[PDB]
Amino acid sequence: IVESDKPLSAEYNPDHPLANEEGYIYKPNVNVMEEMANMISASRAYQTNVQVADSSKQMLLRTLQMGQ
Amino acid sequence: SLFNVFNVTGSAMSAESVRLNTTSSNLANADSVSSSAKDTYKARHAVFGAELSDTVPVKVMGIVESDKPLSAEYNPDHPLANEEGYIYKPNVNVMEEMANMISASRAYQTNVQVADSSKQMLLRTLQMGQ
Amino acid sequence: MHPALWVSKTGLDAQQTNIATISNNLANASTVGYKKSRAVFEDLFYQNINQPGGQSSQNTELPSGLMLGAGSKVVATQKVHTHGNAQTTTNALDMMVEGDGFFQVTLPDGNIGYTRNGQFTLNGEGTLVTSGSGYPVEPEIVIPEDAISITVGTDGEVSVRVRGQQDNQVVGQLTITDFVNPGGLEPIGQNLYLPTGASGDPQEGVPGLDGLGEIRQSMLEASNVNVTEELVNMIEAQRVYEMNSKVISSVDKMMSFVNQQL
Amino acid sequence: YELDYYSKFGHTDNYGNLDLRNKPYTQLPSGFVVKGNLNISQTPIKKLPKGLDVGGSLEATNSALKTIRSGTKIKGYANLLGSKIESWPRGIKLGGYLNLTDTPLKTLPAKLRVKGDLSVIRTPISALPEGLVVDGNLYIGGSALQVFPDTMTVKGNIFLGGNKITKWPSNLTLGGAVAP
Amino acid sequence: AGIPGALSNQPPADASIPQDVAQM
Amino acid sequence: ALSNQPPADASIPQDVAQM
Amino acid sequence: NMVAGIPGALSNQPPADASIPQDVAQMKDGSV
Amino acid sequence: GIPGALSNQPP
Repeated sequence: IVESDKPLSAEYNPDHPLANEEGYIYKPNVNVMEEMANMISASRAYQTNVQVADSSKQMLLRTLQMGQ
Repeated sequence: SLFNVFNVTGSAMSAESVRLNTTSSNLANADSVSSSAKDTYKARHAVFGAELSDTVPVKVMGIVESDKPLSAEYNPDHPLANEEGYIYKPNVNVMEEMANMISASRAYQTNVQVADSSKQMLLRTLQMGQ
Repeated sequence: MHPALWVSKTGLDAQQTNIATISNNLANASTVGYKKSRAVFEDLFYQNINQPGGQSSQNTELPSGLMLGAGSKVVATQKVHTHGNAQTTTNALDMMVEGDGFFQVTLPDGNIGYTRNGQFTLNGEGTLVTSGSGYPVEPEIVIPEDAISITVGTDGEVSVRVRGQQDNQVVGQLTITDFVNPGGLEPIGQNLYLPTGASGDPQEGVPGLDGLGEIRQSMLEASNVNVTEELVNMIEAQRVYEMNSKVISSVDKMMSFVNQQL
Repeated sequence: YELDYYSKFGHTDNYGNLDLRNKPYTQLPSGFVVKGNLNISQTPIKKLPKGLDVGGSLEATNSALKTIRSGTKIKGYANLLGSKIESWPRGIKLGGYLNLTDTPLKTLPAKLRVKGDLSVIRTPISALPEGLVVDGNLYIGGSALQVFPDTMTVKGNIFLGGNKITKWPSNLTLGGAVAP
Repeated sequence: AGIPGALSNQPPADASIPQDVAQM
Repeated sequence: ALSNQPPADASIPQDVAQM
Repeated sequence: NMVAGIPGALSNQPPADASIPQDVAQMKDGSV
Repeated sequence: GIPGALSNQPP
């Protein structure tokens, strides 16, 4: 697993006790739009390999019926 | 595994619920001069934290109070007025609670999609072998 | 939170402090010797997003050099020490300073407080004290009980009239303190100020020499707040407040469309 | 700088509790009286004023507090978690527990009485004072203590927490149980 | 540990150290 | 987590001194 | 034992708000 | 038996 190189999202909030000298709290560099796309890409690609693996078993089962 | 997603997403569902309840208590105590426990309520915040301990669940590590000074108002005739005559009210900021209300709801609903997405992958993984 | 939500929230928080600053100025529209405060806005930190680090220059106009700010904040409630008008009153103990200079009063905790308000009076012992909390005025000016009139000169030379004796006896002399930076004074309420590091060491002297102001008897200094400026400031601050609310609503609706359509 | 009377007013609640969290105050005036609880957490305060009076509880968690002078009256509890206190003065009138967890505390007053619980968790203290009396639960987990004095009194439970005790008190009456 | 100023949900007693919070 | 005894209820007093 | 009470708005209140009848609040502990 | 329950029959 590799951490993203995007700079942290800075927010001005001189009220959070975990802030800094300039009243900034740095937040994770997580982009919702890219997480939604990864969710779509991961789920579809995962289920595509299910079909290939399931169809691969059928070819093996048909091979056992050779000559019968 | 895909079941770890349920634990990770489920933790966020509870996490965003804690922040929603904290915001609800902030909105309901923005004008409460008095309080049981001999403490003028101060705005509370739920500070999330990644419990690394691949899969990184989110945990609430404790509720933290606001650092802003209490809003002092000159009410000399009030029974809670000090010698100078000022009564103190919580430092609840309405705008941040409304922003927290929106963010907590938006983050809560997008965790439901991930749990739903992982559910379909497990069902298809079970259809293999049938 | 999407960053656009918090950037807009900074504008809402900044304008909220502006309204509170304006509201205090209009509240003290009749306070004698009051100085209006204005809120100063400045932009926040600007961050390079499409770069792993802060690479100097290197195609700022291109998508690699895109920079997004973090919003705005109120940096200081600056005190505007413009000289106010004159209030001619018939009271013999209220006095006014014409120009730069501050009255010095003795605070209960030991240090001396500096005020521009001149509504003074006497206490039971005859010492010249303020007409509010009753703090003594430096230097101590005790009025004899045989005095039938009080005269405060153009340089704080206080004289009394004694029946059976011609010529007025001198009972003391007032002093006014000046500061290099009047805006650095710390307000503590009660029309009082305290000297800070940003103000400077007090500069005492006779009121009328060394560039100091002159003491005017039976006068007061009206507040220098401009009610029209505050109303114009309220109009702009309200509109900016509503505009940033629309952006927050716009971001939320866009985020609602994402997890609902997908 | 230092806290003034006017600055004090801006950090007090309705019932009289002083909140100085993250505030840049270095020293408090002598003979200081607080109506309710006192909070000096995360403060650069290194010394508490003589004649200090607290009508509630003292909160100094994760602060720079180092020295408390004798004669201080505290009605509630004392919470000095994560501070820089190295020794506890004699004669402190404490109406509650004393939490000294994760502090550089080394010495304790002889025959100290704690009306509540006592914590020396993860402290470099080498030995407990003789005649110690604790009315609550005693937590010594993770500390350097390994020998108890000849006589001590604990009215609650005793938690070793991991440290090994070899010399137990000769005269000890326990109202609870001992946990490792 | 983590946050330094977390609260305690137990009612005030002033005699028992709250163990609800991560008191380390 | 789980436990072998029911959790206690929640106290919402108007005065904590009387509990 | 049997545990019971009024659900919803009335019970999700501080006890000071005496919306819940006194005997019904007793049932919320245990019964047999 | 809930003490003091309403009934469902004309008073």
